[PDB]
Amino acid sequence: TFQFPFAEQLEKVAEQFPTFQILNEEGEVVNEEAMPELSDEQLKELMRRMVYTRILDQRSISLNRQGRLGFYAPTAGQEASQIASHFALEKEDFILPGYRDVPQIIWHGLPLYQAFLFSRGHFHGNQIPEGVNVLPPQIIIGAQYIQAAGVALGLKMRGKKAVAITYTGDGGTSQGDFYEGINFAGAFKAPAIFVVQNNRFAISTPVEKQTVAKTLAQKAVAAGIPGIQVDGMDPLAVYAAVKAARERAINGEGPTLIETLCFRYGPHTENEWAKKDPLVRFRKFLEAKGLWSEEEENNVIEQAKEEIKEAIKKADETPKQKVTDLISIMFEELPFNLKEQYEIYKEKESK
Amino acid sequence: TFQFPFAEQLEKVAEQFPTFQILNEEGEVVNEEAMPELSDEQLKELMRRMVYTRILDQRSISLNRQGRLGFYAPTAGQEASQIASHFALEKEDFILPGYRDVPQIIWHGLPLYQAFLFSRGHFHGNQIPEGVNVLPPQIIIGAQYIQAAGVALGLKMRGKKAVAITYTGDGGTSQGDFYEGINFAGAFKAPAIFVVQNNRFAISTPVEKQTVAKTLAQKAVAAGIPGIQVDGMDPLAVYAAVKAARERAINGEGPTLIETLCFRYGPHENEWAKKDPLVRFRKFLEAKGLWSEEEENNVIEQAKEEIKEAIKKADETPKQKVTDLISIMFEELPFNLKEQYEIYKEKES
Amino acid sequence: RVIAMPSVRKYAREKGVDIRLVQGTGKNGRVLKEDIDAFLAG
Amino acid sequence: AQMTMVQAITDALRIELKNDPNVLIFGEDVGVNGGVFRATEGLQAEFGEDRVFDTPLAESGIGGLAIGLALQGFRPVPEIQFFGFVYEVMDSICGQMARIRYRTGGRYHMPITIRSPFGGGVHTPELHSDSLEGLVAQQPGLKVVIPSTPYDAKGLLISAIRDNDPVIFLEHLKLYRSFRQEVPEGEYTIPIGKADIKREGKDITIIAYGAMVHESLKAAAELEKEGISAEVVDLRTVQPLDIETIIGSVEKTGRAIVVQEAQRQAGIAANVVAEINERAILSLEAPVLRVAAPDTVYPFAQAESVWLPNFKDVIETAKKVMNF
Amino acid sequence: AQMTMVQAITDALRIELKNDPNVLIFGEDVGVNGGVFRATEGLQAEFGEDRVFDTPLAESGIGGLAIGLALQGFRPVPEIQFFGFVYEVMDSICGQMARIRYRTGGRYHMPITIRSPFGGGVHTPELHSDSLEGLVAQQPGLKVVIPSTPYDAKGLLISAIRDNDPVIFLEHLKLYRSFRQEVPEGEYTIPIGKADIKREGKDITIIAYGAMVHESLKAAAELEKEGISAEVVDLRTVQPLDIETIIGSVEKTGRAIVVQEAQRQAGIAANVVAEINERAILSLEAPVLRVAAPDTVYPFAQAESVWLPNFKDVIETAKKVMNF
Ligand SMILES: Cc1ncc(Cc2csc(CCOP(=O)(O)OP(=O)(O)O)c2C)c(N)n1
Ligand SMILES: Cc1ncc(Cc2csc(CCOP(=O)(O)OP(=O)(O)O)c2C)c(N)n1
Ligand SMILES: [K+]
Ligand SMILES: [K+]
Ligand SMILES: [Mg+2]
Ligand SMILES: [Mg+2]
Ligand SMILES: [Mg+2]
Repeated sequence: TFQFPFAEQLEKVAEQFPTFQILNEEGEVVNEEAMPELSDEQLKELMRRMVYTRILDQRSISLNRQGRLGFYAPTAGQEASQIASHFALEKEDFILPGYRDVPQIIWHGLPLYQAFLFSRGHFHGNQIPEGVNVLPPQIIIGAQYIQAAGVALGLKMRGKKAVAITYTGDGGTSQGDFYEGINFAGAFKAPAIFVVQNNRFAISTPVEKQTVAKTLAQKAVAAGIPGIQVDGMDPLAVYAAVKAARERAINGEGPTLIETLCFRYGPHTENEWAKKDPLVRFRKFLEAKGLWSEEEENNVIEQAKEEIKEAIKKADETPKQKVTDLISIMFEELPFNLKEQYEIYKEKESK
Repeated sequence: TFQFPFAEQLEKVAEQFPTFQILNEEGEVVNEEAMPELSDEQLKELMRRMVYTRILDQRSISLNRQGRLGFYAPTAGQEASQIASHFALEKEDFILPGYRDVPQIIWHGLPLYQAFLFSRGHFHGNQIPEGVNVLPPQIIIGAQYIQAAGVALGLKMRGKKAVAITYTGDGGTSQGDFYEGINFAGAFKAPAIFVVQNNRFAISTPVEKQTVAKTLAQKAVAAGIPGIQVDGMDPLAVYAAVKAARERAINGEGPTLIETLCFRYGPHENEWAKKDPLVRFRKFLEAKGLWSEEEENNVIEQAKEEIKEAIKKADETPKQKVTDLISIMFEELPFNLKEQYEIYKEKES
Repeated sequence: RVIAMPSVRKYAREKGVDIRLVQGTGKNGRVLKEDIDAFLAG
Repeated sequence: AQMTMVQAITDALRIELKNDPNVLIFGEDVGVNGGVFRATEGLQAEFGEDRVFDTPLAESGIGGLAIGLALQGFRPVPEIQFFGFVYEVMDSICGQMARIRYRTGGRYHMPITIRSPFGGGVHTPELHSDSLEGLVAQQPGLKVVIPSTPYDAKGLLISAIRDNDPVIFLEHLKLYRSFRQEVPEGEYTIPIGKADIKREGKDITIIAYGAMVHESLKAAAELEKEGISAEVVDLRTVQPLDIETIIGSVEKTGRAIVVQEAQRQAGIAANVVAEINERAILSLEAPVLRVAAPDTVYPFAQAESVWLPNFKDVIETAKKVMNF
Repeated sequence: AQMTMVQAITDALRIELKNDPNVLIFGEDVGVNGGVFRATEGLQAEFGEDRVFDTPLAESGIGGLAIGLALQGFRPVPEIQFFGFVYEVMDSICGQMARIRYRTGGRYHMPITIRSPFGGGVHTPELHSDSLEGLVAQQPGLKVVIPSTPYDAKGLLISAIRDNDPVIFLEHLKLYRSFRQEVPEGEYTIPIGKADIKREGKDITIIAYGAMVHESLKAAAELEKEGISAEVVDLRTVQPLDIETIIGSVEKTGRAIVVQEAQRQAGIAANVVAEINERAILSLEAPVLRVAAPDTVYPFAQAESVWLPNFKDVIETAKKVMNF
């Protein structure tokens, strides 16, 4: 009987997606040529933001326990994946986050207190400031992908030299909307950057249960677009990968899929990885360059705590929602039924 | 700034999906290594079935024109992709066909007259005989894929050495159920054969507007499963690909995605008339002295005739009544139907 | 006991005519809004 | 100009394409092909591939595209080949676009008009003619519109496209070319959420939408031959319901029946009934009865004529009401 | 044995898994984790990974997996983590399984039970608590069950699971473990399509389901203190409706109201009203009014309190009908 080279195909294709890295666990450069071009001040800001995001997760988990915060998905451990990738964007770029990507939209311009309002479940939390190109975190896993393709086609259509960046997890790569989103962008050669943050888990489900594909970035192959696997714990690798994808995109060459290998330090909503932490390797990196110091890190840490405390206060001073408010933001021109109901509640709200 | 080898990437993956071909347009064996082990009699039955199908298509279009048939999606040109593949299956295999895959389920056991009732829109046309493992043609593009993954896992769990085979077109690959189907089948290492018949068009949309992927077979990479691109116009290559997939599958290794490259003869000057599957295979068999114009015409007369009695059995089938439609909604009718049933039982009398 | 449309019943109630005291000259003994006007009249 | 309903739909799109550069038409086979029913015929030729284009075969992606495009300032007018396929894109419609304005508290909005054919009486295959308006009518944030004439299709579609929130535009197959009617050239609008009296009457109110309006007009003419004057009200917008028009008629007639092609457990007939019962129960001389299809899956093509409600069913139900 | 609805749930599943080897339970995180709400806790440990397993994250695929497995003689009891995610699998349920027996004229069938939690009052994030029973109540080929007590839950689920046609079992988040009740050990059943009178009354009939049942009971208690005796009917199956029990209570009270958690334009309150209007209009002293949520997208967490209907709203509406 005849036999096809099925095992070779699986290996050969996967081989096309080796893990791209620049900084290893000890903060040692290992990919000199890939080294992105960033100034000392830029590298310091990148560290500042990652340290700041860590404290935000630490505080958020805390406030969520005190009941001062509602829904919240931890982000500790994904700083490089979330922050470094955002550091590659321009203000003109449009971001479509997932329920766990509040940090990205925060650094893109969304006030911290509205991010907290988002957690509490209040409409003002999603009234993104005009000019800040983001959408509220998407709860339906996969929807942000097909929507991203649209945003991108939209930017291309208006000739803007910007991109649309969206995120999802490892489990999200099993969704139909995940596939349709990258296939459309590719089919329309739209400026989109699709990121997949692989933390090896989907709530209690290990990524092995999601698919048998050796890698996640190879899924881009189904859309015929480029894919890249990067060390999700590496700031420089992520910055560079996203930067290359943005570059490719603004020059009209299409979208790109990027898979980041990382790990969140739990929970949903091990001391081994403790050394693979992004803050650790980046700290060593900057210190050997005389670019970082405890004084600086303690400054940012306190700075984060102060602003977090103030933001949680503003969220508290936001007027409680009323049904009339909810009815009014349903349409531009309220339909008959809502006009009727608006009076019913306006009355009920009188006393 | 340095650059990622994106170009090299697309060229590399492409190289993993060359077109599998056993016979050329002139009917010459160009790949004797992968030559499928088929007996003379088997080879003839395959030619007969392909010819039979071309006739069924031609007669189906005419009968549709005369209004003696309703909904109908042409098959002319896809005989090798449809029949040869079906030929590699066993009675025990379950087929989840598309709207155009009526041929496949006919040869798997579905009486021709029911296939015609299906076209006209009669529930009896979908009352598949027991034992015959097929589902009525699926109209919702892609739905048959995720269902195929469920069917495959079922066989796996029952321990059966059978597979689940399903088909969709090029357009269908853009659907989400298409992807989810092959991914589920993959994540469960289920015995499923996924076939993508690429005739370069989805109604008026050419495959180029569907995706920028160079092959449709490479989409398998997203599921982490093997993909094969075959010459959908070569009966032997299609058979060899499916036979290979059935084997990988019943041996607990999982599913395979198969892309056949073919073309439709019109509805749903030119070229491809030389690529017609019946041409090369005919030359192939004639060179081996296994086919005569006489035999072919016997098959044709046998076809036209069986088609007539089938359209006659369809005509003689009793008209549908509302009470029937209701009776088949549930095992035990709910109140609203028990009620409506009486209402219409009275009208009907 | 029953039978009368709501228009009848709420007409009966307004006029204070206990609907159970009015017979009804409508189908199957339905109390019509004219059977109440005839209950008040006579 | 005397137009068919599909001709008026096209004219309206053409008008919007010319009137607003942001309008975009896209979907399966709507571009070069001009649509499976010729609804987008010539639109691409006149405005270009950037304004009227084809998409990959996937409804969900089409919906996601429209949402994205709307976030970038466009006025998306996507198409779903047959509404039986709405299932593939329920999230983008009901779970996303219909909620954007609300979700973003006004910061973002969705000027999206989704077009989709549906309807029985033309022997189409499975899931091609199902009446699913009942599903979308239940989602806050959407407006569902179903025209019955060339005049109404053109006016509402222009209104539908200009509206700045999601609108589902259901086009009945049997009504595409069934007849012609005089339609004003140039642009004009018909308000959404507004019905109209296709026939004035005094003995019974017959509420209907879609192909059922014609069937109701047919029953009305047969009824008039027996001295039963029926008033036929065309909803023209199934969500929101035009309460004033509907109630105003029942209060005048005292009797009413709601007619739909959809199955009894579907469609929007039950909503109409509860609203009448709620606002004019005191004017009823008989229960508000409904004319709908059996509660089974949409019929196999050959069973259509014995399953689908027609004028004969309406007359009978109207008589049941008269003789109550 | 004092059980919480969630425990009663788990027990019904345990019982079926043991009494029928064809029963399979799968979905996102329902195995080793025991489900996000412990509904399937310890089930995989007792029956194996071959019977209670996890699946990739794709609701559509889950649906197809259920359909397929069914074609192979299994009795699939898949889970959709939150009913708000039903949009991804709308075709498998409404376009597929609900139609298999009819589509194949009985040659095949779908003994599938889809479990899914919903409901407000627990501050869940977006699209978790949406009441969408209204969408599936409209698809011929399905039966939708919504229990409000541990006792009802277990008996209906065993029935649900045993039924040979697709059943949708919706589980309210706020009723999971908000109270305990005496639930009989061992297997028993409650017929589907059967209502349940939780409180005998003579003045007005209050129909409700889900969390709204307990709110109707709490309101009945207050209404009594005020001289109004309310008969509270718990539908327990929103499709098909138990007409017999509904009209019987109505023919006796002469007054009624339907109470749901869904938006007025959604849910199934409108259908109940319609059924009453055509079967017992000659008994109604006043119109049947509905208690439902405003027609806006499900409320941001913080606004659940002022948005979700409660006993106070049932009280107020019961009175309005009482003084009509
Ligand atoms: C369409 C839909 N179905 C299920 C769910 C429920 C869910 C919310 S979060 C989650 C696991 C996601 O894991 P992933 O690896 O993708 O991302 P991450 O948490 O960063 O590791 C599920 C299943 C939602 N929200 N939407
Ligand atoms: C979910 C859905 N969306 C659209 C359609 C409508 C349709 C019926 S056939 C067809 C083109 C399919 O082209 P493909 O190349 O895949 O197959 P083939 O006929 O051999 O060329 C479409 C879009 C249906 N049925 N379901
Ligand atoms: K609109
Ligand atoms: K069941
Ligand atoms: Mg993950
Ligand atoms: Mg094709
Ligand atoms: Mg989906």
